[PDB]
Amino acid sequence: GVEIETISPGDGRTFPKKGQTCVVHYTGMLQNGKKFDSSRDRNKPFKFRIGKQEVIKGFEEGAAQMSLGQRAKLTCTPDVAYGATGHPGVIPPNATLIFDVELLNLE
Amino acid sequence: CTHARSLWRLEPLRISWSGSHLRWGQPLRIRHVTTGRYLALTEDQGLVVVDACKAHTKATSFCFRVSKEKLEIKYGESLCFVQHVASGLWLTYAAPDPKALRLGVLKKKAILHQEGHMDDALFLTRCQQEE
Amino acid sequence: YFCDQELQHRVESLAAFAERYVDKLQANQRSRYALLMRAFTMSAAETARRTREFRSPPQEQINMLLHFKDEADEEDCPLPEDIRQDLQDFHQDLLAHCGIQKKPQSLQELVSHMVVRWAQEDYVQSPELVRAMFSLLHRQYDGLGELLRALPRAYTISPSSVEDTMSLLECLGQIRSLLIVQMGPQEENLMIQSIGNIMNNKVFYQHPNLMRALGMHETVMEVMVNVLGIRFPKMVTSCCRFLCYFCRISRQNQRSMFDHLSYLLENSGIGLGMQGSTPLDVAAASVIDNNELALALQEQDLEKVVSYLAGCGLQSCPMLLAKGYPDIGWNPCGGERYLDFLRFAVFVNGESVEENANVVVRLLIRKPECFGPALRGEGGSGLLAAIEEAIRISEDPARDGPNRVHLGHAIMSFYAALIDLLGRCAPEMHLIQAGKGEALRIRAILRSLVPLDDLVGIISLPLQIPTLGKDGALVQPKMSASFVPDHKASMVLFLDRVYGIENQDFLLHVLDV
Amino acid sequence: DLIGYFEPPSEELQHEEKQSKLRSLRNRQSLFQEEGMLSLVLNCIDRLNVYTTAAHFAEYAGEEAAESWKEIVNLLYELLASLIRGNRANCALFSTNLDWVVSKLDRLEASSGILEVLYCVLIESPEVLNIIQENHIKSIISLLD
Amino acid sequence: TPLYNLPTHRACNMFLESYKAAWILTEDHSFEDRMIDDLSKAGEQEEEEEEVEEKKPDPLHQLVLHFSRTALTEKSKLDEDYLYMAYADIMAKSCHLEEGGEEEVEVSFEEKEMEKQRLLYQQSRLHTRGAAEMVLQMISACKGETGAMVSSTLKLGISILNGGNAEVQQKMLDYLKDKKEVGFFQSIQALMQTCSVLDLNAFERQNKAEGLGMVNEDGTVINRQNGEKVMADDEFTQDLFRFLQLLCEGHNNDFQNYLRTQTGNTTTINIIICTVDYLLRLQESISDFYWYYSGKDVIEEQGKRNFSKAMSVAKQVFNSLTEYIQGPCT
Amino acid sequence: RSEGEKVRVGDDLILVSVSSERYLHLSTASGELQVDASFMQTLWNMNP
Amino acid sequence: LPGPLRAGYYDLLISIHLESACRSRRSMLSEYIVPLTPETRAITLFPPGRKGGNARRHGLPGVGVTTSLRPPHHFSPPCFVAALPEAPARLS
Repeated sequence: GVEIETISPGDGRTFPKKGQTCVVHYTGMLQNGKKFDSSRDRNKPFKFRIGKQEVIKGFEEGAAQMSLGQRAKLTCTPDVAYGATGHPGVIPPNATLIFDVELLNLE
Repeated sequence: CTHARSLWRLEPLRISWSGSHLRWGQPLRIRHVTTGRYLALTEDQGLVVVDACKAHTKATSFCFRVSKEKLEIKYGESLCFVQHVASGLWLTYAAPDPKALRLGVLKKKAILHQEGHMDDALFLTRCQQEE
Repeated sequence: YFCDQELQHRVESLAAFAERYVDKLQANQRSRYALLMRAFTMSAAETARRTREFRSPPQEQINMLLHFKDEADEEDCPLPEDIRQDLQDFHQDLLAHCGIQKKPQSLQELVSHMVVRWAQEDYVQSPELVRAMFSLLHRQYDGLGELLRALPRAYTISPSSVEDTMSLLECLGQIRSLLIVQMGPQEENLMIQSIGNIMNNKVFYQHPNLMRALGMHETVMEVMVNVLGIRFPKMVTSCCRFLCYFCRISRQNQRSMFDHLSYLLENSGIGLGMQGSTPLDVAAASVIDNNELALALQEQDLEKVVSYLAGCGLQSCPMLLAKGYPDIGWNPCGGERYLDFLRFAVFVNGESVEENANVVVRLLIRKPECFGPALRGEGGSGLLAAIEEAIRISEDPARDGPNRVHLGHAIMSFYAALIDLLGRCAPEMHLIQAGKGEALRIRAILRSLVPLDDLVGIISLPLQIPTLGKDGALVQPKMSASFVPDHKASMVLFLDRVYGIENQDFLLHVLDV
Repeated sequence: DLIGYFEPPSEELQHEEKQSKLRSLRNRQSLFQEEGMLSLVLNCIDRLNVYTTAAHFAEYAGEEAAESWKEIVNLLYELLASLIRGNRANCALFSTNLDWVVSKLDRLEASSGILEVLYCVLIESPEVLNIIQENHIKSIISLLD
Repeated sequence: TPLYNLPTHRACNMFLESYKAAWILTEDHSFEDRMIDDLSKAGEQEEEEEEVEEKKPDPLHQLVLHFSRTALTEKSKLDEDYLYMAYADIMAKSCHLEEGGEEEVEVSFEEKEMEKQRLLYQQSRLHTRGAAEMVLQMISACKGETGAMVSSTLKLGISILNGGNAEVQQKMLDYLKDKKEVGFFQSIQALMQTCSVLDLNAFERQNKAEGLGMVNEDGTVINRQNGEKVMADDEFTQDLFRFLQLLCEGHNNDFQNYLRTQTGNTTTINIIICTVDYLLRLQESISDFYWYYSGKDVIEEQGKRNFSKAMSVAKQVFNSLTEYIQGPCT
Repeated sequence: RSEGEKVRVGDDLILVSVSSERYLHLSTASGELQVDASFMQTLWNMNP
Repeated sequence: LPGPLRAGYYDLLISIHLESACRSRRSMLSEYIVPLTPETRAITLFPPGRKGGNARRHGLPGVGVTTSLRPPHHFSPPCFVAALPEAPARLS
């Protein structure tokens, strides 16, 4: 599954549901603290929708579990991650992903 | 024709003064430059290249004749026939082989025949000092 | 980059003025035609004008209208003075823009002075830089020549067909993007998809001139050369289908594709010809139904295809015994394609080309092994014996079977194709009545090749009529295994072409059996 | 003497003379290759590759003969590199010998020589590139590792 | 049939082709002499510095040196190069101004002398920078294969050698004897062996095709024709013998002996015997044409054109043969 | 030898019938050596 | 930054962000196909002087209006969190 740990508190009542649009500024990294993802470098929040499985299941569960305006850390075990067939040249075929996400501008 | 397998060294049978120009009917030896063997005629597989130990004047001696008649050389376009010394044998093609034809080979084995053919005449072409 | 931009601006301005001028030209031609039709009092002069200026191909008409460049020849152009003056003004403007007639006020002068100054200042040691400056300088001095060379690639289209055109362009780009990448499965699949998308576009067949200008046939031929120089048969089949369709689009496409005939025929083989569309089919499409292309055929290609026919007639085809079929000693199905190509080349528009027929028959008689075990001096099997042997081979499965390919039907098909080829190589009747020595010699050779007795006997052979047999289930002769009437049709065409009908008694005898 | 015989022309010479010397070197390399000299060098290398170290070779040929073992191996590899350098045919002859040069990459003696030989083969023959497999790439990465 | 009923885009394309064929192509602009003059000027390199002995190559000198370097580059075969064609044509036109002249009126002797000096100076503008060696290198690199670049090289060589210039002949002879290569004469022999003659079968096929006259997507006229299939590349085969005859111009026994035998080389080619063989083949073709046309009462226009082409080629070959023996070369 | 070259004595030749376009072949199939015009070729010597 | 590193980073950016589209557009630039549009017929070979009385003066290159058809570039934003799935080739 996905383990969630808060970093900065959020609104606390406006939780996202299916069919909405959520923008997130996140920073992905390997288990050994090897950064590979960061939306701040591109200076553009990442937009996605819950219910079309565009993103991995662990990311959807972590985003839906936490509320608006909350900064939290998500740990994604490999079976909800890419698993054995990981990204060639980016992700090893067996690793858990650590994300530092912050929800904002829920729609 | 460009490889080093077709290089032959001529050594006159005279003890010295080998640098003088060749003469018709003069006995001599032909050596393979790359392998070091000497052309010779033997009773067991005809004409072959043998080692220097087995190279004798009786078998390794050949002469250049103007024509097939029994009884100096321009370097190019001389048509000098080759006759083994102390024999009436001449170098010629082993008659066309159907098996060779089957393999369309160019290895026209060389045989020493008492009459040979009319194409037994051949030219000599010197290679560069680099080769 | 800036020079290329200047050239593009020049060509775009030329196209815009072309549209503007052609509108006025069409209006003026309509007005003159209306005057000619309404006022025809000078009937002789009206007829002469209508024959010369009108009732002519549009290209000839527009060439006649634009023949006023010199005042001496301007009398033959009925264009008004204002229109001619407008065209002269545009031509002068184009010449001034091209540079045809100190601070380098213009880009061309700046580039030329820069190149000359760089050359004078130091002895340049970089070959690439030297080539760059000299090429640029040559473009500066020869701008008009650059425009002349760039004109053939220029094209104009209607605003209603842009969308699909863009799509076509995109597909073409993908194909080009696949040239620099080594061939592989994914690249093969993308190439197939792009070729199919090119197929389905309407612009491909609406504007064959545009496709010829873009040179897509050269690109696909390059790709086929790369893949052939076997692995990836599907791509070769797709390329052959594309070339055949491109040839079928228009006659100029056939002429353009006829140039690569030597390579297409040289690369045509049994292994390449086994599966799908083949380069031999491309050659046949490039040579079919075109009389001048047939006349332009060289004898070396006929010699090569005759050599292929002899080669496949000498030895058996490897895949036949690879599957497990019993060895026969020659390749009938392989030679069928060569016979079809030969008869396509010889016979055009329902008539026989005497030059090609004479060359083909000369090569055939020069190599008797092309005729197979039958019609062979050493063999002497005979037509009836060969066909009966093939029939009895197909009757039993011990030798017919190893099915996809049946040799028993292959024998009859190959012999029928050979007989048809010899039949359509016969000279015309008018040449026969003319008493031409070559025609009589060819007819005598054809009569010497096969006799009449074999023809009548083989025509007399019956068929396998489909009987009812079991109730409710039709016992039909399964095709591609038995004797079909196609052989009879081709060889009665032979009989009519060569022997004809001698008299009433012969006609009645032939009709009887 | 053979290594000095196959030396490439200097880059500071004029274009025409450099091309002539390159042609002379190419035909000399072809003449030496066609007579089996490359196979003879490969046979000598294979004979000398049985012993892992100089001491192991001394256990069979003595210390005096084993003193120059490493130098002889280095000279053989340098001669092979000189023979195959700049010749497309000689490099293409290594299509079946790709494993032969790959398997000796990790050997401590003449590692630079075998690496240079592999570099010369790869930069000239498209065939060896077409026959490159995953294990060869893994070995090349293990070289860095 | 009416033009006003055609679609706008098709009419625009037709007008574009007609304007390109009738106006742009016929327009003539002369820039070769001006470009060559601009490139030949050294600028102020000699003014800014004169201590250097060789100074620096002229821009034209650098250009010809670059072309010579490309020609001398070792390659499997010589490849197409549009820039070399364009620059070779520009140089040839620049040095051909006096030869080409760019109710008979008598020309004064002084006028002839000034014209000859002008031609000599124009040729000196080129052959003093390496053109004479460049054309030899390009011819040798062709490997005896017919193409456009070999035609351009032959045209440039003819333009340089016009009038029997002794300086350029000496330069080419010195280069050939110094290099002692066999590629030049082998390529010349191959190119002479690939020359074409009169073909009767092609003539019959062309006549029959013209008799057909069926249009191929071009309105009513087929719009498909060449010079003639009976004798192609006649200009090239005239240029080859013109170049050969210009090599031996002026009764220079040196070339007259070098062409027969190439001493100092490993192989010798007899160009004179090759010329005789080509003349024999041309004579056989002309005899066959005469035999075919003897029965006909009146020669048609196509036969007259073919006869004129063949006789012009034979005239050029005869002139070259006269040049080989004009001097008392035993 | 090639076309257009004068024929000499003791030179092998190939004879082709103009009317029938067949070589002057020597038939030996039946055990008796005969001459016939057939598609197989046979060399001949025209000795003065 | 050192020179070699500067050149390497510039070339890396060009290769990984602009090489493919530049090559495709360079290939497409050879041909000149033009539609018949009101913008097409508005193109003038010579731009008239704003003040007036001046002609035969070339405009600045690359500043006019072009109507030749060139396919637009296509790019795909990078993202390493989306679910990992014939399939079309990836975009730049």
